[PDB]
Amino acid sequence: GKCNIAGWILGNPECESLSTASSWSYIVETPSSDNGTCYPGDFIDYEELREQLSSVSSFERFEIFPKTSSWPNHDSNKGVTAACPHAGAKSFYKNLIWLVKKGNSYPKLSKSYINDKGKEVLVLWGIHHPSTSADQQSLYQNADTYVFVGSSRYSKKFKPEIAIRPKVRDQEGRMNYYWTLVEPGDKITFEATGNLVVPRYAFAMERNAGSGIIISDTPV
Amino acid sequence: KSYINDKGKEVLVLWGIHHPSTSADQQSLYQNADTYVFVGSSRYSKKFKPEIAIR
Amino acid sequence: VQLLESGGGLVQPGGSLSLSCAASGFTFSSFAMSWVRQAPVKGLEWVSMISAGGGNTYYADSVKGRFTISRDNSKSTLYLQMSSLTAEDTAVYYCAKSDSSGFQYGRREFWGQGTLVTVS
Amino acid sequence: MNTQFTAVGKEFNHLEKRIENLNKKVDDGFLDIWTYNAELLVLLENERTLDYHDSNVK
Amino acid sequence: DIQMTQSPSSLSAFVGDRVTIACQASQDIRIHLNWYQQKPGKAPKLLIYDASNLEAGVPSRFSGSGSGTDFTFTISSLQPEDIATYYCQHYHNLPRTFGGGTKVEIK
Ligand SMILES: *[C@@H]1O[C@H](CO)[C@@H](O[C@@H]2O[C@H](CO)[C@@H](O)[C@H](O)[C@H]2NC(C)=O)[C@H](O)[C@H]1NC(C)=O
Repeated sequence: GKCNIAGWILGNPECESLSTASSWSYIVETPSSDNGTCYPGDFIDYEELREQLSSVSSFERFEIFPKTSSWPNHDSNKGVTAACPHAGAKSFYKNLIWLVKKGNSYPKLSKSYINDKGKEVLVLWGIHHPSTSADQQSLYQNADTYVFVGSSRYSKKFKPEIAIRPKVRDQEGRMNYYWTLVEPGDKITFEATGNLVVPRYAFAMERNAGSGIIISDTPV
Repeated sequence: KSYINDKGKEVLVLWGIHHPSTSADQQSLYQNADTYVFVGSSRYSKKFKPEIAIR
Repeated sequence: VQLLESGGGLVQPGGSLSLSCAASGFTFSSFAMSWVRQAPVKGLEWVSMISAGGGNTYYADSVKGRFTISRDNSKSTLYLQMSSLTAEDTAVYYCAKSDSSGFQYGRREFWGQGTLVTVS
Repeated sequence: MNTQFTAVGKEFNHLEKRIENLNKKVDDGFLDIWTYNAELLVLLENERTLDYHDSNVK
Repeated sequence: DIQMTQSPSSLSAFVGDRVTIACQASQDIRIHLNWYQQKPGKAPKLLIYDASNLEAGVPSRFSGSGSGTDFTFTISSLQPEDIATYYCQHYHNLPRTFGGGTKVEIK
């Protein structure tokens, strides 16, 4: 409908009403679609993700890192923004958690998930890039942080870029979105001292080749 | 600095980054020994950091 | 979140009865749902499960089609229709939220309080 | 004619214009070939169908 | 099917004592094991998932470990509020199954 793929995958507050099919033959977006990446930022290799998802023989969403039990040392409730409102309230993406310091600290974070069930798993996460050093102190406390993510195939260290940027959807900062696929038998790990937005939901799937995306107002 | 493109055409903006041969050149030209450059728009956002080396 | 069960009560041998579970506090349509049975003799066993979109079902082989599992996503309600009831079907039935839309990758689930079905 | 299951459309971003233009080049090339060959095939077959019928009458 | 064996069927200990139970799979189930606490009159509550990952709101005295076919559950030093039947459940594949449960009494 009105959502684009990034909205649907990230869990834009307005894409919650969309139903989920276990298999898709092709993907349809309307030309009027304009819901995704509500917190301004880049979605890396977005076109490649869109291509991979165009046809799926089997798809399921599951909670990869449960919101209430996975992060006892971090605050998983204050992670909201006016850029992604829900019924007028500050909110955030349904499939992601923006962790912030608990009390006055952000203990080093370390998590993993083992994909031993047989489907490939799409894992998304993102990185917060605060407008200023005051926001880094408000949200993470650790002044100089890094984020590290990896698997047997993926390995990347990220470092936040704090700067005042032009204001978009009232934000002077940015949040970038990254993703990878975890092949069966492998594991994905996350490590951070701040600025990491973590998945709570992830998608298990089996892909088909040869389909695509149609942009149209033609009814289904 | 900033520039607002409110006139209706797209504007091509070019800039560049100097990467000195040595630390002595960094002192001669900028003084600040550890610098960064940041450039951005609603679509573009990039922090750059000089790579000093003898090439 | 909240899962509330109803139906149950006394059914003769044979016959049929409809059980149901109303859900709130979560998007019903986002998760698979299932039924679990607790007998006074056999501690715990699974009865049936249905995927979030209603596209896939699984039944215990102790049932073999004797019971039908279905959903109404618009009303956030889970149903179990049991037919041809026998003595072994006396148990407390419970509904649960499955942590995945597709069964296979769910890890944890939880139950609301159940209802008692007596066959006599 | 035996078409394989395919997907024609492709999506390219802000900095992939050369590829997008390559994709267009490919679609345009195929379009001109099929259009030209289809028009000539039909005209050639029609010429012969009509002569065929005239031959049978004779 | 993979049928879990749980032992003892009943355990009793005094408050402050250290309490553990064991459970086995008939097949290697990696770590796809849940532990539940069933207080009388209540649906079982999940305490632990993926063999050792403690669930939200569960007191830190609860723990567990294990892999493959051999699993354990502990409630550390026993409190009177811990009277419950504890159950071993796995989700390696379908059907999901449960062990018989261990009734833990306190005195
Ligand atoms: C979902 O998409 C709609 C657009 O269809 C967004 O609404 C626009 O928000 C901007 C910024 O506040 C306004 O200037 C526009 O006038 C709004 N358009 C309409 C039709 O209301 C909405 O904010 C998006 N929501 C989320 C969570 O991303």
